[PDB]
Amino acid sequence: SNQFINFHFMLGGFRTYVLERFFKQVWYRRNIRTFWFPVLISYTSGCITMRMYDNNCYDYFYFS
Amino acid sequence: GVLSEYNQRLSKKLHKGHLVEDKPTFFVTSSRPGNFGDHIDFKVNIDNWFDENRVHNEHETDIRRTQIYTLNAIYYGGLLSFARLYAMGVIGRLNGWKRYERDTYSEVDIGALPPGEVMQMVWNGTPIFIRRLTSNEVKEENELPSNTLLDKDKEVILSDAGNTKVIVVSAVCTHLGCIPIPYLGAYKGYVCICHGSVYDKFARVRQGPALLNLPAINNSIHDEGTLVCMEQLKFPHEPSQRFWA
Amino acid sequence: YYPFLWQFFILGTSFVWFHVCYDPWLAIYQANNAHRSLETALTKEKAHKKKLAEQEES
Amino acid sequence: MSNVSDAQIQEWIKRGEDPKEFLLKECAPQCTAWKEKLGRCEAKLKSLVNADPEMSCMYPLRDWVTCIEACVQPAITRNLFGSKYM
Amino acid sequence: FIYRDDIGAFWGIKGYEELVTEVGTHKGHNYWPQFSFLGTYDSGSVRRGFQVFARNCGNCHGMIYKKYDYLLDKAYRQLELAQMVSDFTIHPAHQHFKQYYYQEWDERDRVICDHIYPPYFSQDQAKNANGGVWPTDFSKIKLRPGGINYIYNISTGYHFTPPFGMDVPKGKYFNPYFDHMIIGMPRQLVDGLVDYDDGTPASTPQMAYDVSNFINFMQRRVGYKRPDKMVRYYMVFTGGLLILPFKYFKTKAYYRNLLSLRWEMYAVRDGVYYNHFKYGGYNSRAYQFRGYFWA
Amino acid sequence: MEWNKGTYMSTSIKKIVQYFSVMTVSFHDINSLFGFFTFLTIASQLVSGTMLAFSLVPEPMLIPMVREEEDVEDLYTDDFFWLHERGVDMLFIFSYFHLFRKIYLNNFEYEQEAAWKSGVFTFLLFQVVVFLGLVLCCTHLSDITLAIAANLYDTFFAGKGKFYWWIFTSKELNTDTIIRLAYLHYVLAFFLAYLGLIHGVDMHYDWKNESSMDGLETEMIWFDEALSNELGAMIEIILIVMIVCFFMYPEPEALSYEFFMWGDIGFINDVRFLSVAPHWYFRPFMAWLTVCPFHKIGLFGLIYYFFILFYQPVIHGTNEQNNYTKRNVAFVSFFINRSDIMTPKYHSVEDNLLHQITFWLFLCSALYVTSYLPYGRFYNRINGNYGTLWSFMYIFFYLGNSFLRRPLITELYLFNAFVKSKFLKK
Ligand SMILES: CCCCCCCCCCCCCCCCCC(=O)OC[C@H](COP(=O)([O-])OCC(O)COP(=O)([O-])OC[C@@H](COC(=O)CCCCCCCCCCCCCCCCC)OC(=O)CCCCCCCCCCCCCCCCC)OC(=O)CCCCCCCCCCCCCCCCC
Ligand SMILES: CCCCCCCCCCCCCCCCCC(=O)OC[C@H](COP(=O)([O-])OCC(O)COP(=O)([O-])OC[C@@H](COC(=O)CCCCCCCCCCCCCCCCC)OC(=O)CCCCCCCCCCCCCCCCC)OC(=O)CCCCCCCCCCCCCCCCC
Ligand SMILES: CCCCCCCCCCCCCCCCCC(=O)OC[C@H](COP(=O)([O-])OCC(O)COP(=O)([O-])OC[C@@H](COC(=O)CCCCCCCCCCCCCCCCC)OC(=O)CCCCCCCCCCCCCCCCC)OC(=O)CCCCCCCCCCCCCCCCC
Ligand SMILES: CCCCCCCCCCCCCCCCCC(=O)OC[C@H](COP(=O)([O-])OCC[N+](C)(C)C)OC(=O)CCCCCCCCCCCCCCCCC
Ligand SMILES: CCCCCCCCCCCCCCCCCC(=O)OC[C@H](COP(=O)([O-])OCC[N+](C)(C)C)OC(=O)CCCCCCCCCCCCCCCCC
Ligand SMILES: COC1=C(OC)C(=O)C(C/C=C(\C)CC/C=C(\C)CC/C=C(/C)CC/C=C(\C)CC/C=C(/C)CC/C=C(\C)CC/C=C(\C)CCC=C(C)C)=C(C)C1=O
Ligand code: HEC
Ligand code: HEM
Ligand code: HEM
Ligand code: FES
Repeated sequence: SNQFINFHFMLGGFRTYVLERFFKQVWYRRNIRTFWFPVLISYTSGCITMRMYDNNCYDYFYFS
Repeated sequence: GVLSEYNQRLSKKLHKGHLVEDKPTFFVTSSRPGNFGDHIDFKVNIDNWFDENRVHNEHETDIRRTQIYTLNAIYYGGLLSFARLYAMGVIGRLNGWKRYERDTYSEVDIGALPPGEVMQMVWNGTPIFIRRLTSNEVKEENELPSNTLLDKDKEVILSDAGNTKVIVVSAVCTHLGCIPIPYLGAYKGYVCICHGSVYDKFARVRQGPALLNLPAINNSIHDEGTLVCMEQLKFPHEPSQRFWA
Repeated sequence: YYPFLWQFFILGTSFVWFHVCYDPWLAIYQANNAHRSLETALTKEKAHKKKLAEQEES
Repeated sequence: MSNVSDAQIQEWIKRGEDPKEFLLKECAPQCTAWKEKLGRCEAKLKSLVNADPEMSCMYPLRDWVTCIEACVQPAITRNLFGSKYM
Repeated sequence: FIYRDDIGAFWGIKGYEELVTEVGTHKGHNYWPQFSFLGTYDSGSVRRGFQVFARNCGNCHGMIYKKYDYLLDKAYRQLELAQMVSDFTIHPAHQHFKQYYYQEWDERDRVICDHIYPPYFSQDQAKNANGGVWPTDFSKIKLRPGGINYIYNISTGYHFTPPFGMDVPKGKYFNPYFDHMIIGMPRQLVDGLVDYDDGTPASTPQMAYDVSNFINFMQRRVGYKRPDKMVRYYMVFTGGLLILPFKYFKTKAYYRNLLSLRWEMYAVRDGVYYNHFKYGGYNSRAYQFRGYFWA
Repeated sequence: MEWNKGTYMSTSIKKIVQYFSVMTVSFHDINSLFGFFTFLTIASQLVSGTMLAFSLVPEPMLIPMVREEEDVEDLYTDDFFWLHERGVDMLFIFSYFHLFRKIYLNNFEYEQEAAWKSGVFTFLLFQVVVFLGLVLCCTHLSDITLAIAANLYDTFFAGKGKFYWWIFTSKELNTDTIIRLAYLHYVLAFFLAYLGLIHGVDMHYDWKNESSMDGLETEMIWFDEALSNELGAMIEIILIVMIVCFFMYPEPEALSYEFFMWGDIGFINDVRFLSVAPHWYFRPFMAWLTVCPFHKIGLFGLIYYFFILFYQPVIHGTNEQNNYTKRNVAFVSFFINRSDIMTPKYHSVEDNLLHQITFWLFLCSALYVTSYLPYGRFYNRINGNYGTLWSFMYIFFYLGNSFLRRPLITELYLFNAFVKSKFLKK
């Protein structure tokens, strides 16, 4: 009852509270910095393999 | 307003978006037990939120307590609204829904029926008695003892057309549903023979084990008895709207 | 200070939630589809029937 | 005053006539790559003497008709009564 | 992860590669009032669709799962629908399950409560009458390539000619929207076939549009209930957006307030020894470790 | 039964009420709340399925007509059916996110055993119920699912003596099979609630939102402080799911996977085998069967996946020997000149990078496996998607092999650095 209802909210601006803290320090520093490389490799490899599979399917369906 | 508060909070000195102490801070309770001694050099606290996180309203703290209670009430009210929608769904599933009332309108011509005759008709797949009462018959029925009558709530509906009142009633015995005798010499009314239930010419319960009069049939007479509209009594059923738009 | 009165207050807040989230969407939805109602089709059919009936042969 | 005055023009649909027959020819030119591919496929299949039963000039024709109809159908549907006129 | 767009499979859903399925949804956008944002069925459209279905295409097809009385608020009124449907007859052989309720022993005029049966008693009779191919039941027909458009496309796609290498047997007709592009249904929609009660011009595209609207209306998920449920979804989403801030106040700000704690550690150097730490502690799972571990 | 020592908690009403009124929960994030979402979805599934049971007549020839007619004449029935289907979807989503989160935190320790296995068993049962539910639809999808399940059941018996008859009578959906499977579905669905309660009681012994050991001792009181946050996080995830479904699925669509559910058993005899596809949650297993054309090997793969998922704490745990267990190593023995290797100790989660790389490779392999149908019509005549095979094999290797989890390289490198630093500084 003697404390802020929403303490330490938007201290500074959007840049410091959101762009710099919630995105660079919370989303990247904690989450994306850990999985960007494996997820990117898996995603690219899956895309390439699916494209090769679809190209084989095209060759099967389409001649000439 | 909101803009003023945002401007005030914009010029805040903090470390990488966090309001934390820039120097070590040590706090010692002056009234601690005598055996505690001095504070150790370990820096337990990095933030001074115990003091910074303060709206200095030690006077009128109950107002902030009420405000917190109000916010909790709003949150709980939203959650309870969703739960109420779910409960409506469940109970409406259990309690059926009559989307529309099926047609039951019908017409039967009673003018051909000679006065003082009872005829059975098939309406809604059920027998129904149609009768014509003369003035002498009605007068004889009136003035009779009320002791025999066993239905204070029930009444009698008499039509006015064709120069003679026409009555339409359900031809089902209230006791168990058997068809009663159509005419009796002593009283040209109804008297069930399966168990001896006795009714009068108005279908009232006179000196009979059956405790209810013959159910009445909703009807309206037009064309001077040629067009007897007969539609089952309509009862409310909600919700009635099936499409919002 | 009266817990059941506060429960009535919570019920009122839930009612306000429901009405706030209900009335605007329903109003706009039924305003958008005013011309798609059955009444418009019935009126069009009635007009066409009248026009066909007035102009015809024996 | 709008919709209370006479209509200046009547379409094929407003006259109870089917406009897709002409609209197919109207929309044919833009789907020309697929038509040429279908023609080449048909020519090759005709040339072959021992052709596998699986081979068929059907998928190229499927693509061609898909491209034609993607333009043909919406134009006609937009002119029909019962739908918000474009 | 990436699906080629010329294989004939939409978004990677293999199969249906001998059909034209992307027309009207993925390639081209046929407008249906039902599926538009805050849209709804056009009552006149469904009314005319039922008119055309009854006057034609009800002689081969049917909706065994559905019944006429679905059209009691947005397409017809009870008396009008009863009069319209009293032009057809149902023998007791039509009934899927008599259950002693249907006591008729001869043909009788249909009522709005009757299921929409075809003129044939069974599927084999219809199959025999139509050259050995059964007119599909339109109940649950929503599950076709293109959805609502499937009825519209097939009814109209009789214009193209078969390519080389494809043979259409006698009694069969070429229609690219059907499986393998061969369909046993002769073209049914012809300009002026049906005289609408509202005077709307009767061109085959209009009749196909009305039929599609009606058939879709008779469905259950993508049918007459979808628009209201979409509006309900919008209302619930608005409520969630409005309640998010109060959730934040209740949970995250409250937790941050509870963590505004001041800690202090002192140097206790009295004679007392920390014997409680040396001899103490209770483990709720000790029974799983006793006699099994670290012995 | 002297071997059974006892139960961790006595699930009596008095003690359950006391435990849940005195429960404390440490501060957490949304990632550590998938279990509550799973439990709430289970509760809603129970309610909606109970509502549906009063409408579904277990005769196969009436289920389609009954469903179609009771959606109109009765209000909220189709709403409950939609709620049931979407609850199954969200239950699978939450359960798999919970599984991935618990794999990420390396919860294969001994102290997690009771927490882990009790959960997996629930998950396993949660699978069976779902299968039974599919059968109740009485579509061609249900027909294919029942046929596949019956063939798998008959695999163990080498196709001898119709041992499947007591459930899969004739391997077809008929009155007897539908009745039995519907009743079993109801009973096991209600049993899932008790299994979930037992798992929730067990897991609280050592509950952590993150691997790092925060020193906080104060905790939230569960009833409202934690429950309100759990409900709010459920609301947020539901909003996100609604947005994603609204934009990813246009109102009318072409070539959906529900198109195989058109055919109703009995009404339609011919089955369009060209487009056979189950719901996305059973998509990975059908894809595995198509990729592995061998029946016995496919069944073994399914069983191995589920059971190795069950026995994670034993293969990868401390094993009560305090990391003095000795592994079996194929090639590292030559490099170290030792037949066996002591299990490495330093396998933290947030710090090390090998663990994160391997875990995210496994998660992406799982997603790719569920990404599409191999379309077995010519998936083998055409050299199949190599990505699917790679993802399946990496799933098999990650679950079971301890060189991708608790690797020795980190321990050896850390010890090398320790030795060098100590030598330099003595
Ligand atoms: C991928 C997608 C893209 C990305 C997505 C990203 C998603 C992000 C999600 C983010 C979620 C978290 C958000 C967190 C926000 C934090 C804000 C903050 O800092 O607050 C701290 C702040 C106090 O913090 P503090 O640090 O203690 O204060 C320090 C101060 O120095 C000293 O403080 P103090 O002591 O002075 O203050 C104590 C406090 C304590 O007071 C209370 O607790 C009392 C709260 C009373 C609430 C009453 C609710 C009534 C609702 C119905 C209203 C009628 C609706 C009619 C609709 C039809 C209109 C035609 O009282 C106040 O501050 C009074 C201010 C409020 C004035 C009265 C109005 C209240 C309601 C306003 C909202 C409703 C507007 C309706 C529409 C109006 C027309 C546009 O908290 C509040 O005061 C909260 C007040 C309640 C706000 C609710 C907002 C709801 C908005 C809903 C409507 C939306 C617009 C319209 C939509 C229409 C179409 C549907
Ligand atoms: C019928 C119902 C009757 C009941 C009352 C209904 C009205 C109640 C209004 C309540 C306040 C609503 C807005 C504030 C919510 C928070 C409340 C709160 O915590 O206050 C306590 C407290 C303030 O203490 P207080 O002075 O005791 O409280 C005063 C009241 O709150 C009052 O404060 P105020 O009077 O100064 O509020 C001014 C505000 C509200 O005044 C109104 O109520 C009027 C609203 C009219 C809307 C009309 C819409 C169109 C419909 C009508 C069209 C027909 C008429 C056209 C007329 C034309 C005439 C030419 O007017 C504005 O619209 C100006 C706001 C500044 C422009 C921002 C533009 C949008 C930026 C959004 C950015 C989002 C980024 C997210 C993602 C970030 C990361 C990528 O708040 C704080 O201390 C918070 C400070 C830290 C957070 C700052 C965040 C700033 C940036 C985000 C702003 C988000 C809200 C934007 C609202 C935009 C309009 C809807
Ligand atoms: C043929 C006819 C047959 C008869 C039919 C009628 C049957 C009648 C059953 C009556 C049952 C009486 C239960 C007594 C306790 C109730 C709570 C209480 O103390 O109230 C004071 C409380 C005083 O207000 P307050 O100061 O704000 O305190 C609020 C807190 O609840 C205050 O709580 P707190 O924060 O102080 O602490 C809560 C909790 C600390 O938290 C916990 O530990 C929670 C419990 C943990 C374990 C269980 C987990 C699951 C949670 C409970 C289940 C919830 C969902 C139930 C769904 C049911 C099916 C739909 O600590 C406790 O109180 C411990 C005991 C909890 C109750 C269990 C023991 C006593 C009752 C049962 C004894 C017998 C054993 C059971 C089996 C008996 C079989 C015969 O009263 C209320 O607030 C009542 C509000 C009611 C209105 C809002 C909700 C309305 C519903 C909206 C949806 C739409 C439908 C609308 C209604 C339609 C007409 C019904
Ligand atoms: C996490 C929950 C959902 C996400 C958002 C967060 C919601 C909770 C926050 C507080 C919101 C409080 C206000 C809500 C008001 C909503 C009013 C409304 O739309 O209903 C009016 C209507 C009122 O109807 P009516 O009485 O006007 O008329 C009914 C008759 N017809 C249909 C012809 C119009 O509510 C109902 O009648 C619906 C009852 C449904 C019962 C069974 C449940 C079905 C599912 C409903 C929710 C679907 C959305 C997704 C749900 C996901 C989670 C399960
Ligand atoms: C088992 C513990 C409780 C479980 C809760 C879940 C729901 C259980 C529903 C089944 C049990 C109901 C027992 C009471 C019987 C009366 C029901 C009723 O409302 O009457 C319908 C009846 C029948 O409704 P009707 O007449 O509109 O429908 C029947 C007729 N047709 C189909 C033609 C439309 O309506 C009434 O006459 C009720 C009028 C009074 C309304 C106030 C009732 C208060 C008492 C009951 C409150 C129940 C709240 C439950 C909340 C649960 C939240 C999860
Ligand atoms: C291997 O084969 C096997 C199977 O199949 C494979 C099995 O399924 C099984 C297990 C399955 C079974 C034996 C079948 C069991 C089926 C089940 C549980 C499905 C039903 C599940 C449910 C949750 C049903 C819930 C039902 C309801 C809520 C209906 C509510 C109705 C009512 C009337 C409630 C109100 C009334 C009461 C509580 C009664 C109290 C008394 C009164 C009201 C008195 C009224 C009268 C007066 C005068 C006052 C086994 C063992 C098996 O071996
Ligand atoms: C009898 C002469 C019919 C009339 C009148 C209508 N249709 Fe029909 N249809 C008929 C047959 C014999 C078949 C089977 C064709 C085959 O090769 O199997 C069909 C099929 C359809 C289909 C496809 C069903 C499917 O499962 O793919 C559709 C969409 C269809 N018919 C629609 C339709 C419409 C819109 C009609 C006018 C409203 C119509 N049919 C009339 C026989 C007959
Ligand atoms: C966690 C609990 C449950 C799960 C996971 C579950 C799972 C399922 C699934 C996957 C389906 C098929 C959905 C589809 O194919 O789209 C289904 C259908 C069904 N379930 Fe359950 N179920 C649960 C609980 C229950 C309960 C408790 C009941 C009854 C008391 C029930 C009754 C039904 C019925 C009747 C159907 C078929 C409805 C219809 O076909 O119209 N379910 N269930
Ligand atoms: C329907 C299935 C399941 C239900 C209902 C369920 C329920 C829960 C709940 C409510 C929690 C507490 C909240 C949380 O930790 O997020 C929890 C935690 C936990 N679950 Fe489950 N769970 C299920 C499946 C699983 C699975 C598949 C696993 C592992 C394979 C598992 C292992 C665990 C563990 C180890 C914990 C404790 C985590 C910790 O100690 O930090 N559960 N479960
Ligand atoms: S049956 Fe009429 S009185 Fe017994």
